[PDB]
Amino acid sequence: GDQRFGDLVFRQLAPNVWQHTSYLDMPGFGAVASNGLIVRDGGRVLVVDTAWTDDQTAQILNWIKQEINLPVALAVVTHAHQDKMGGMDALHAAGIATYANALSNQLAPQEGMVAAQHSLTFAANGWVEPATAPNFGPLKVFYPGPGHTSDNITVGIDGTDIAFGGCLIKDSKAKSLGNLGDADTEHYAASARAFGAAFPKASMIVMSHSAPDSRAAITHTARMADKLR
Ligand SMILES: Cn1c(=O)cc(CP(=O)(O)O)c2ccc(N3CCCC3)cc21
Ligand SMILES: Cn1c(=O)cc(CP(=O)(O)O)c2ccc(N3CCCC3)cc21
Ligand SMILES: [Zn+2]
Ligand SMILES: [Zn+2]
Repeated sequence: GDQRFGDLVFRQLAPNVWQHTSYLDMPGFGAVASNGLIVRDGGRVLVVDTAWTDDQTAQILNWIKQEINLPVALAVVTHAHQDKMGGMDALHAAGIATYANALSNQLAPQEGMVAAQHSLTFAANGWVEPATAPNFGPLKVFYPGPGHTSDNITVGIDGTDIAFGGCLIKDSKAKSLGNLGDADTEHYAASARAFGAAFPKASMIVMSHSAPDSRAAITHTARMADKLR
């Protein structure tokens, strides 16, 4: 069920949830996938992560207009790297309210990214403070601790068995933890397990750069990360 639209792919995961996929040519790697989510909540649409670029992100909004034809209320981004935040200006151009971890907004300018308009803060138990994430509805946002990056956040969709760990979680067949340049190797394993414990009923774990996987993706990530302590 891959639906093509311009240079992006959309896959329905649940009645009100789609995966968006965009591609960037990376030296030595070919055309690399980056995934995010689109959630319909009543008369509005919510987006998790931008595409790699503004032009790709504008495509996501065009697909939404064509397939759903409801306004995009807000977008949240999972960390300050090009794959998840590279299209922030396309959301601003569209008048969409944007949210990121406060640390993601602090890091974004130096990473050559546009900061979100709103900063998220987190309770002691990792769950987003609702006063910083107003109107999020079925989007449940969780800071699991540092891993792929210090700012990485994760999201579950209430009324579904879907959770998304962004770049924190690797696929169950991965041979690498990937980008360790900005990673917290001492805390990585605990952060991966904290994500699994936050969404214990999630059976469909959306991957950052590959097709959806099982909870084995969380287990495999944490076991690889245990090796770096
Ligand atoms: C090279 N590179 C980069 O320079 C940057 C990314 C983005 P992030 O650090 O994963 O946020 C990247 C993402 C995926 C990726 N591939 C996945 C399968 C093979 C390589 C490469 C990436
Ligand atoms: C190899 N690899 C991979 O196999 C996978 C990733 C993506 P993730 O970090 O696991 O989400 C990846 C990301 C960045 C990267 N490098 C950036 C500079 C050189 C390579 C490599 C990655
Ligand atoms: Zn990243
Ligand atoms: Zn990644």
